[PDB]
Amino acid sequence: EVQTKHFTLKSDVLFNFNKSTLKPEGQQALDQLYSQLSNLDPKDGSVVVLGFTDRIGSDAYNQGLSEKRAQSVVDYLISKGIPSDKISARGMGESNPVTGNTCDNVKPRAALIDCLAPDRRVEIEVKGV
Repeated sequence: EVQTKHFTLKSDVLFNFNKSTLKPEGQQALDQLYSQLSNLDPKDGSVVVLGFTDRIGSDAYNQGLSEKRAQSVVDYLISKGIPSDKISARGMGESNPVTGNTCDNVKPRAALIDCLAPDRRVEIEVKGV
């Protein structure tokens, strides 16, 4: 609109394996960004929280975790003062990976997790501000 902003957070800092409760350090990271994350036109400002994992979803073994995580972030952000009707969560899963083809030839489980780190992420889009 007048200004759209973008934020990216590491899932490995925000969440324990297979879980969607925000870790302390992840709470902190959301605090550190809430100032700028919440300056939106109270009329037509909007916030979208997008959960991602990597192409083997190493992040989790149960399903729905990327939606859950996105919603956990939403919930926290609402408990900081973003109104509900202004913010929504989406679970993108393996979609739109950042790493591209970079890790296709990485076979060992550990190294492949290291390599796919960039894909294990929560993105936040802010329209308005």
